[PDB]
Amino acid sequence: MGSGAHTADPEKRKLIQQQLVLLLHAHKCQRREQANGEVRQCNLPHCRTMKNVLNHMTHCQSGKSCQVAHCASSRQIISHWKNCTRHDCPVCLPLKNAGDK
Amino acid sequence: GSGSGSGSNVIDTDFIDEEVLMSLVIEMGLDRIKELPELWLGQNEFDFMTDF
Ligand SMILES: [Zn+2]
Ligand SMILES: [Zn+2]
Ligand SMILES: [Zn+2]
Repeated sequence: MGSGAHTADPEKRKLIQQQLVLLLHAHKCQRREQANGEVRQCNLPHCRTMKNVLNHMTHCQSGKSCQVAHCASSRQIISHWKNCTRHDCPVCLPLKNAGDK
Repeated sequence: GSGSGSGSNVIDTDFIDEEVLMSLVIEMGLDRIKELPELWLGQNEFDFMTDF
C-alpha cells in the first residue's frame, strides 16, 4: 500500500474546500440515485470516487477512527462543514451564499 | 416525543443546487482531476475540523 502521509499537507485545507465540492456534489449526487431507486449518467466522473466513499462511510463504523482511502477525510471534512458555523469560516458560509461566482 | 442530536452528514449543502457547483467545478477544474490529493489535518489554522 505505502505510508508516509497521515497528516497530509497544508494545501489540503485548500483542497478541503474544493474537495468538499466534490463531496458536496457527490453527496446530493449519491442521494439522487438511492432516493429514486435508479441512477443517471453524471457529468463529471470525479464524483465516482466520492460515491465509493459516501457508500463506504455507511460501512464505516469508526468514521473518525477509520482511515480507508478518504473515509476519515470524508468524515472529518463533512464533519467540519457540519459543525462549522459563523466566525471566520470561508468554507460553509460562502458556499452557502453563492451570491456571485 | 422524538428527540435527536445528530443525523448523518447533514451538511449545509441541502439547499445548494447541483448545477451551481457544477459550473464552479469546470471553472476550477474539479471535473478534470487525474490525481485526487490527500486530505488530512495539515494546517494549524483549520484544526477546527477535528470534531474529536
Ligand atoms: Zn456526479
Ligand atoms: Zn470507513
Ligand atoms: Zn466550515
